[PDB]
Amino acid sequence: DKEFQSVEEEMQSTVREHRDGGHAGGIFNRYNILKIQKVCNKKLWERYTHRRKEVSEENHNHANERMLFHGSPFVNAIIHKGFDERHAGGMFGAGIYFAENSSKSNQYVYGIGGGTGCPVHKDRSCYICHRQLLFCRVTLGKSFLQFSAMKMAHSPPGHHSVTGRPSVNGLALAEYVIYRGEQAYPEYLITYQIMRP
Ligand SMILES: Nc1ccc2oc(=O)ccc2c1I
Ligand SMILES: [Zn+2]
Repeated sequence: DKEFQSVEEEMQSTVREHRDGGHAGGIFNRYNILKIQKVCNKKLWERYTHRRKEVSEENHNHANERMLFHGSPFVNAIIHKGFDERHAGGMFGAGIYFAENSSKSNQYVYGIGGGTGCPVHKDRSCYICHRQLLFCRVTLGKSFLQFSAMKMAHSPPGHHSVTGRPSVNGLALAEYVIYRGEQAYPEYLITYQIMRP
């Protein structure tokens, strides 16, 4: 399957060396991809496409959709109930955060800063336990570009998302923030392990 090889390639090629030396997400240069499942939730898909059409109409007939990663200990709840801003602290406030680098999303799979790592071994660098990440369709619409912390409750006026851009004093890598759960669809569920270098 070419569609699934495309997802594996995005997962592998977007890995970066992290500033925390692997503290949050573990030490690795690549993953062992175990499974890639396409999520088919009709109710969530229509909530997503309905919002996407509204955003496109408010953004010069352009949804500004991107495929982005999301790491969370609550992936199962997300694939069933969708993203939920009511469950959203954060550099850009009360939003739902996505990354274009899979290894950045991997830092959130076991909690903020990697939490205490895997449930079985309490290891943020566990090579044994299988992890899950989502590869999502995200509607950014008119995205507000920001470099420094800007604690928002909602998108800035006239905007549909916030894009955090890398800066000397700030972010190492980009991040994308939405403030309405219906602006993302959890399209692929990736089951994987981080691999020992
Ligand atoms: N602050 C922040 C930045 C990036 C993130 O990427 C994810 O995948 C999930 C959560 C997340 C968070 I909270
Ligand atoms: Zn483990």
